Amino acid sequence: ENLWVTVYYGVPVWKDAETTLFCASDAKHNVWATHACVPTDPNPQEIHLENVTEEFNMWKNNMVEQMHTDIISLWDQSLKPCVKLTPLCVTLQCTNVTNAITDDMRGELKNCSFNMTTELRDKKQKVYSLFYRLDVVQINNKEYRLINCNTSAITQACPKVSFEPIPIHYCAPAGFAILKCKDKKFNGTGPCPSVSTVQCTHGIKPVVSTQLLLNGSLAEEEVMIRSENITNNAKNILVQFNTPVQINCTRPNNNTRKSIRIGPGQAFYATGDIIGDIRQAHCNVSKATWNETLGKVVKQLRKHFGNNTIIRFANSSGGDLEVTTHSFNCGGEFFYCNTSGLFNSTWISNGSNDSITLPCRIKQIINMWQRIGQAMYAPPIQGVIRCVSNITGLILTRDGTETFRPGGGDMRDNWRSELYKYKVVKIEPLGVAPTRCKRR
Amino acid sequence: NPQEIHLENVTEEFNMWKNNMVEQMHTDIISLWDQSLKPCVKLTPLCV
Amino acid sequence: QGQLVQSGATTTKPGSSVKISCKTSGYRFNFYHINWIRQTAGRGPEWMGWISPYSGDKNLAPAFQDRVNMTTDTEVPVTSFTSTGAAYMEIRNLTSDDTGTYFCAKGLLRDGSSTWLPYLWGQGTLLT
Amino acid sequence: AVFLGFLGAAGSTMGAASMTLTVQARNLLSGIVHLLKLTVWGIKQLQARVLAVERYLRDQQLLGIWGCSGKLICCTNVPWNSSWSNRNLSEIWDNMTWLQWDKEISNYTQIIYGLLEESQNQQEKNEQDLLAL
Amino acid sequence: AVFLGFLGAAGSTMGAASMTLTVQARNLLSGIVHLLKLTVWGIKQLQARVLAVERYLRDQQLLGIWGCSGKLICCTNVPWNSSWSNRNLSEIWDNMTWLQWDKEISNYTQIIYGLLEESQNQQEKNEQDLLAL
Amino acid sequence: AVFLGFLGAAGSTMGAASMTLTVQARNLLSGIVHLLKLTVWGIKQLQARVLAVERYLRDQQLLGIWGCSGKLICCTNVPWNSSWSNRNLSEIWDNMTWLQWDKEISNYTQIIYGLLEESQNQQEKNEQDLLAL
Ligand SMILES: *[C@@H]1O[C@H](CO)[C@@H](O[C@@H]2O[C@H](CO)[C@@H](O[C@@H]3O[C@H](CO[C@H]4O[C@H](CO)[C@@H](O)[C@H](O[C@H]5O[C@H](CO)[C@@H](O)[C@H](O)[C@@H]5O)[C@@H]4O)[C@@H](O)[C@H](O[C@H]4O[C@H](CO)[C@@H](O)[C@H](O)[C@@H]4O)[C@@H]3O)[C@H](O)[C@H]2NC(C)=O)[C@H](O)[C@H]1NC(C)=O
Ligand SMILES: *[C@@H]1O[C@H](CO)[C@@H](O[C@@H]2O[C@H](CO)[C@@H](O[C@@H]3O[C@H](CO[C@H]4O[C@H](CO)[C@@H](O)[C@H](O[C@H]5O[C@H](CO)[C@@H](O)[C@H](O)[C@@H]5O)[C@@H]4O)[C@@H](O)[C@H](O[C@H]4O[C@H](CO)[C@@H](O)[C@H](O)[C@@H]4O)[C@@H]3O)[C@H](O)[C@H]2NC(C)=O)[C@H](O)[C@H]1NC(C)=O
Ligand SMILES: *[C@@H]1O[C@H](CO)[C@@H](O[C@@H]2O[C@H](CO)[C@@H](O[C@@H]3O[C@H](CO[C@H]4O[C@H](CO)[C@@H](O)[C@H](O[C@H]5O[C@H](CO)[C@@H](O)[C@H](O)[C@@H]5O)[C@@H]4O)[C@@H](O)[C@H](O[C@H]4O[C@H](CO)[C@@H](O)[C@H](O)[C@@H]4O)[C@@H]3O)[C@H](O)[C@H]2NC(C)=O)[C@H](O)[C@H]1NC(C)=O
Ligand SMILES: *[C@@H]1O[C@H](CO)[C@@H](O[C@@H]2O[C@H](CO)[C@@H](O[C@@H]3O[C@H](CO)[C@@H](O)[C@H](O)[C@@H]3O)[C@H](O)[C@H]2NC(C)=O)[C@H](O)[C@H]1NC(C)=O
Ligand SMILES: *[C@@H]1O[C@H](CO)[C@@H](O[C@@H]2O[C@H](CO)[C@@H](O[C@@H]3O[C@H](CO)[C@@H](O)[C@H](O)[C@@H]3O)[C@H](O)[C@H]2NC(C)=O)[C@H](O)[C@H]1NC(C)=O
Ligand SMILES: COc1ccnc2[nH]cc(C(=O)C(=O)N3CCN(C(=O)c4ccccc4)C[C@H]3C)c12
Ligand SMILES: *[C@@H]1O[C@H](CO)[C@@H](O[C@@H]2O[C@H](CO)[C@@H](O)[C@H](O)[C@H]2NC(C)=O)[C@H](O)[C@H]1NC(C)=O
Ligand SMILES: *[C@@H]1O[C@H](CO)[C@@H](O[C@@H]2O[C@H](CO)[C@@H](O)[C@H](O)[C@H]2NC(C)=O)[C@H](O)[C@H]1NC(C)=O
Ligand SMILES: *[C@@H]1O[C@H](CO)[C@@H](O)[C@H](O)[C@H]1NC(C)=O
Ligand SMILES: *[C@@H]1O[C@H](CO)[C@@H](O)[C@H](O)[C@H]1NC(C)=O
Ligand SMILES: *[C@@H]1O[C@H](CO)[C@@H](O)[C@H](O)[C@H]1NC(C)=O
Ligand SMILES: *[C@@H]1O[C@H](CO)[C@@H](O)[C@H](O)[C@H]1NC(C)=O
Ligand SMILES: *[C@@H]1O[C@H](CO)[C@@H](O)[C@H](O)[C@H]1NC(C)=O
Ligand SMILES: *[C@@H]1O[C@H](CO)[C@@H](O)[C@H](O)[C@H]1NC(C)=O
Ligand SMILES: *[C@@H]1O[C@H](CO)[C@@H](O)[C@H](O)[C@H]1NC(C)=O
Ligand SMILES: *[C@@H]1O[C@H](CO)[C@@H](O)[C@H](O)[C@H]1NC(C)=O
Ligand SMILES: *[C@@H]1O[C@H](CO)[C@@H](O)[C@H](O)[C@H]1NC(C)=O
Ligand SMILES: *[C@@H]1O[C@H](CO)[C@@H](O)[C@H](O)[C@H]1NC(C)=O
Ligand SMILES: *[C@@H]1O[C@H](CO)[C@@H](O)[C@H](O)[C@H]1NC(C)=O
Ligand SMILES: *[C@@H]1O[C@H](CO)[C@@H](O)[C@H](O)[C@H]1NC(C)=O
Ligand SMILES: *[C@@H]1O[C@H](CO)[C@@H](O)[C@H](O)[C@H]1NC(C)=O
Ligand SMILES: *[C@@H]1O[C@H](CO)[C@@H](O)[C@H](O)[C@H]1NC(C)=O
Ligand SMILES: *[C@@H]1O[C@H](CO)[C@@H](O)[C@H](O)[C@H]1NC(C)=O
Ligand SMILES: *[C@@H]1O[C@H](CO)[C@@H](O)[C@H](O)[C@H]1NC(C)=O
Repeated sequence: ENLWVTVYYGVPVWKDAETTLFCASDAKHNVWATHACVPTDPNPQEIHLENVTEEFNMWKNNMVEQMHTDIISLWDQSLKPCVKLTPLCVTLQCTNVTNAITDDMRGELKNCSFNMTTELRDKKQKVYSLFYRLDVVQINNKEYRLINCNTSAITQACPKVSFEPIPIHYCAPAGFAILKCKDKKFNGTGPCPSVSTVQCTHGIKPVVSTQLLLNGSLAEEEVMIRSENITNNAKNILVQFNTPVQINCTRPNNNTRKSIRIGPGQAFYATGDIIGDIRQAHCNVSKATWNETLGKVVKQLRKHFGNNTIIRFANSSGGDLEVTTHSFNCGGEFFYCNTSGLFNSTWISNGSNDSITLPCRIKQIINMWQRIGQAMYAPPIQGVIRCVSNITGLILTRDGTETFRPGGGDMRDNWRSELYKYKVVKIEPLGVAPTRCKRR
Repeated sequence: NPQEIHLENVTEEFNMWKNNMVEQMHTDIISLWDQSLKPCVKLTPLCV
Repeated sequence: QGQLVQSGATTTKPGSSVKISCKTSGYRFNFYHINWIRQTAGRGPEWMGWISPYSGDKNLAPAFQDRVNMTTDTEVPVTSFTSTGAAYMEIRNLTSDDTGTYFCAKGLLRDGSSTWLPYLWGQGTLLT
Repeated sequence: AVFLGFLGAAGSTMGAASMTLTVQARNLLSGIVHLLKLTVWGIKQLQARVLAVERYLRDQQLLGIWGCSGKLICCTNVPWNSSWSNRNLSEIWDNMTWLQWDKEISNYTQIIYGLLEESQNQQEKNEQDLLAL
Repeated sequence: AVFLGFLGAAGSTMGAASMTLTVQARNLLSGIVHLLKLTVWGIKQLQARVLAVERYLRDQQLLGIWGCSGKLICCTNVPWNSSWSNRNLSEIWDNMTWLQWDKEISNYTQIIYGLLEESQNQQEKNEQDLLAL
Repeated sequence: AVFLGFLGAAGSTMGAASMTLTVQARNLLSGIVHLLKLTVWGIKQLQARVLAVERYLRDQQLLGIWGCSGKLICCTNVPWNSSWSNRNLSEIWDNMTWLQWDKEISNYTQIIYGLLEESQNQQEKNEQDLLAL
């Protein structure tokens, strides 16, 4: 009856909001600069929000758009103080390098000699370097040039920075909060029944791969399938395994790095030669586990296309080399693995010993993904290379009998695969409500 | 008027070999030289 | 708002056991109890029992202590404050003297001294 | 006892969440948000630091001009115009959560903030006249 | 009624401007002053943001050590030394504007800020002794 | 009189330093800490400016949730658990300095900050119930 306004400070009410997220990390230097992040609390406080049901929309999330610009800016920051390789854009005299091997695999790597500047501006030098075939083009004789010379400048990565992803934790400023959808069968959109709040997200490695998602987070039940319009064939389907299907990759050739003084203070790191055999870089994935895991994807794909329909896996249908292959980084080199042996299967309405092998090629001059004029030279890695990782998801694409083929050269699809359960909200701690209280 | 306040009855511990003021000044002066040489002339043509 | 659509008008004979369905909309199904009330003709209205769609806890009259099975299945989020639930009613040593109209009604408030009080009712179901 | 944690009673009733206000109060200027380097992460953390003190001081300034400095629960002299909400006391504090309450009171929250503002300015004018003797 | 707006009564009499203090109070931390980019405009806006909270907190700190936290009009226990101004009450509040008042009271404004400061510290010392029983 | 200056009584007895609190209070947001240039010195000064307002607002937030806004000396309702310090009043205020006191009370200072926090939240809950009539 007699009711007055009463003010409350610190009431549990929040609103959807965009804000700048800083980085937390655990205790040389990597491109992700995780040494500059605030140390993660060893006790990552998670608070459960009983009786709370929040709306989510992983396809409008700003955390992925913020991480997308962050990682690009981190690479930009890491390549700033390094060496410009514009003197390397010069006429190359190249020959095939040894190993009179299987026909048309000797051109896959080349032995190239060229005239290079020295520490004295007026005195040239004749040096040589081993270059992969994908990093050079012909002139039309045996003359060549670096692949990037007509489109982009090139900057070699400072060889002391590690390309190995370190787990990043994204945090919200004071007065904001991160909400996590703890729904074990969460689509990525809609009212999440189970919700908790966290100061910082879990550890997320900034792994940029294609087709196959590597070293990611696993679902706890079944195997979810996420698109914003699954009935639309132009929206990439993001699948997420619950079991990790392992993959072993290697560059067996024992390379040597040869430093070349191209100027005062500037040194270009060439590929010296190969100690021992010249073999083929490749990846192994157990044929048994990949068939089982490729079947779980089929079961969940059925719920969107019918218990009776037949779905088929085919290989990529063209595009740039990064998107037609399982491209990734391994021990410092950038592999490009043919995946026709992974998506060549037709499944009806209703091995066990060996594994399937994937021939990978290797690039050193890799181009920027959504920009032109900027390109990076990855320095040669010495020794034998071998990395072991799990495939925890895919990036598929429907054509519109159903046929699914991989792809996806958009970095923020990688970040969606980890940030789907997180959402940023701002706290509004002021609340007014009536009660029979009166001042004085 | 550089105000100095005397702390009567106070006895503090010091350790000039763990002082961070020197490590901060060390990076400052190096950064000041770095900042001062940024917009100046590169003499790489002189290496001839 | 709030709706509690009830099942059909079942018709059986003594000895059997029938299930009555109560389907809710327009409110969070977990936040309020679900009450079961009986309006027999040869007696005054009888409160049978209520059950907690959140804690699973149930409480019924001694006249139904070992004769009735009250159950609910988990809700389905529609929006932040709207869900859809369901509540089930069963009788054991059933005769024909239990004939009448059966209602389902949700609780009144989420806290206080009248938490479970049957506030919003269903349209009822005729029986044997 | 209970102690649900930060925002732990966001789904609870307004009367139940209103007893654990200090839980949300202390987390409005801390988090984990020493040299200032302007790296890609360093700029990000600086913005996170300035932003928190900004949004914190806006709320404290409102509490100030309302006469509710340093209070988690202050009572006022603005009567409750039933056109803001014709709900009763019990069906609010023992039924609604602060989130769904804020949803329906959101239109008039600017009207209420003005009445609280001038109620305090007229109140401080009266207290001066009373102490003028 | 009136409502002249922000600084609307800067030319009015001290007694008339003193009734609309909330008008100037709320505009001391808002204005229009989300990523932090360090462009030529971005640095400019960051300085504008830090500066406002700085000058705002200095005034609130003075109100604090005077015992006038959260007050637009607080009364004190510092008597008015007529050597600050020998003007009378009516020829001030019904004659002078705050601008021309601040002009002639400006010399002693530091003296007044010290007496207000120690009046509050001695007052808080007495309140503790009174509650010691 | 005396007036030792900022921290001038850091070696004095707790009872003697407790009379000159305003001396330390006013120097917590001033110092000498107009365009924002991001030179090597300019970044340094910006960090010095943001840091001071940060550490200042943390202490004021604690005084707020304890019910001691704007107070240099506030009394509470948390009784002194003798397991914090079994020293007597005279052998503290007329013997110890705040520095050596802080040294031995440092373990339980977090326990005390929680009891002060919930004492104020329960106190503000009671004041609302008393004004409900
Ligand atoms: C999330 O949302 C849910 C749904 O709203 C909330 O659950 C509801 O909480 C309110 C208040 O917290 C409850 O209201 C109370 O109801 C009890 C009645 O239950 C008592 O009687 C039962 C039957 O006799 C008995 O079995 C219970 O005893 C134990 O057994 C259960 C078994 O699970 C156990 O869970 C219990 O906790 C008991 O340990 C029980 O004693 C009633 O006693 C209460 O009244 C007292 O308290 C109020 C003040 O709250 C006071 O005003 C009264 O005078 C009286 O003193 C009170 O009415 C409601 O029953 C819950 N369930 C619903 C609505 O379905 C939950 O709290 C929310 N949590 C959060 C974190 O937001
Ligand atoms: C800017 O600066 C100017 C100049 O100083 C300010 O103008 C002066 O304002 C003060 C107070 O606001 C005025 O003092 C008041 O004087 C009136 C006398 O006027 C009344 O009598 C007139 C003759 O009989 C009559 O015509 C008036 O009636 C209407 O007609 C005029 C026509 O233009 C209209 O403009 C009026 O507004 C009327 O609508 C008028 O009624 C007197 O009544 C006042 O006394 C009452 O109020 C005081 C409190 O203020 C109270 O103490 C008394 O007991 C009594 O109740 C009051 O003395 C002054 O006349 C104005 N003019 C001058 C000085 O030349 C202007 O306000 C400033 N504005 C701002 C925004 O800063
Ligand atoms: C630094 O640390 C030192 C060491 O602790 C502090 O010095 C001590 O200070 C306390 C309090 O400030 C002193 O206690 C007081 O003791 C006096 C007794 O001295 C009186 O009697 C002397 C002998 O008869 C006499 O000579 C003195 O008269 C003058 O002469 C000396 C000559 O040097 C001069 O220095 C004096 O200042 C006098 O001018 C002196 O009058 C006693 O009178 C006091 O009691 C009164 O006051 C207390 C309140 O403080 C009150 O409770 C009583 O009822 C009574 O009214 C008081 O007990 C102590 O003597 C000092 N010396 C020691 C302990 O060796 C110093 O203060 C610290 N300074 C800082 C800045 O931290
Ligand atoms: C890539 O091509 C370069 C040519 O530009 C090759 O370098 C040349 O390799 C030959 C064969 O090893 C060298 O000749 C050898 O010299 C040693 C030392 O005198 C002698 O003992 C051998 O009998 C032989 O004559 C030659 O010096 C060398 N020239 C230069 C400039 O390096 C290189 O081997 C090729 N690398 C690969 C991996 O194909
Ligand atoms: C997926 O994650 C795993 C582990 O989290 C990555 O394996 C890591 O690979 C790097 C380089 O391949 C290893 O570093 C190497 O260590 C050996 C031995 O110390 C050293 O000889 C090399 O010079 C190099 O430093 C690292 O040890 C290894 N970690 C583990 C636990 O095995 C894998 O690379 C990730 N996959 C992708 C695609 O990023
Ligand atoms: C080549 O990129 C650059 C080159 C020069 N300046 C740059 N400034 C930002 C860059 C981006 O960060 C980027 O475009 N990048 C490409 C994709 N990428 C990979 O790791 C990757 C590459 C090939 C195959 C698989 C993964 C992350 C990053 C290196 C960038
Ligand atoms: C790759 O080649 C390098 C040399 O080009 C090998 O390095 C040698 O390693 C052995 C270890 O048994 C040492 O005794 C030699 O002194 C090393 N030589 C040099 C020049 O470093 C390296 O072992 C090769 N790696 C593999 C896997 O075969
Ligand atoms: C990928 O390589 C890893 C290790 O090189 C293989 O895992 C090993 O499997 C054997 C099975 O006999 C175990 O005894 C080892 O302990 C395992 N090593 C580690 C480090 O776990 C894995 O089998 C390989 N998978 C494929 C598909 O090649
Ligand atoms: C390299 O080998 C391939 C395959 O034998 C051949 O076609 C090509 O002409 C060779 N190139 C050079 C430069 O020898
Ligand atoms: C280097 O320049 C000379 C001309 O002085 C030329 O004959 C030679 O072919 C050049 N070297 C290469 C590898 O093209
Ligand atoms: C650069 O040269 C390559 C040669 O294969 C050509 O395909 C490409 O279109 C050229 N780029 C531009 C921008 O002309
Ligand atoms: C995702 O799942 C939710 C579950 O309620 C459903 O409402 C929504 O339509 C689904 N979206 C797609 C694109 O399948
Ligand atoms: C999804 O795509 C289909 C056609 O591809 C279209 O008809 C439908 O409206 C789309 N759904 C949404 C939600 O836009
Ligand atoms: C498809 O089959 C599954 C059994 O594997 C069943 O649970 C589901 O209801 C079926 N759906 C349709 C539309 O037939
Ligand atoms: C896909 O498989 C066909 C089958 O021969 C092959 O011609 C094509 O090159 C393959 N595409 C890729 C990108 O591997
Ligand atoms: C990928 O491998 C298949 C056979 O495994 C081959 O036919 C195809 O040409 C390869 N793709 C490319 C681009 O070479
Ligand atoms: C109620 O019926 C369900 C049917 O699944 C049964 O499992 C449960 O035991 C019954 N309740 C009691 C108390 O027996
Ligand atoms: C409520 O507010 C309206 C305008 O928002 C006003 O017209 C009405 O008089 C007010 N009622 C009461 C009882 O204050
Ligand atoms: C409790 O709040 C909801 C919120 O919409 C409202 O619909 C319902 O009527 C309220 N309960 C009572 C008993 O008023
Ligand atoms: C608030 O204003 C919107 C304007 O469209 C209106 O739709 C809504 O009903 C209003 N709510 C209340 C509680 O007045
Ligand atoms: C006024 O102040 C002066 C010094 O500014 C002082 O000497 C004088 O005693 C004071 N007068 C009164 C009445 O306080
Ligand atoms: C303030 O001080 C200045 C110093 O030159 C003097 O000229 C002026 O008259 C003084 N004003 C007052 C009101 O004391
Ligand atoms: C003092 O604190 C301890 C725990 O720190 C507690 O067990 C004890 O009961 C307290 N004593 C008093 C008198 O409050
Ligand atoms: C505080 O804790 C430390 C922990 O090692 C202990 O050594 C010390 O005695 C404790 N001091 C007090 C006053 O409890």
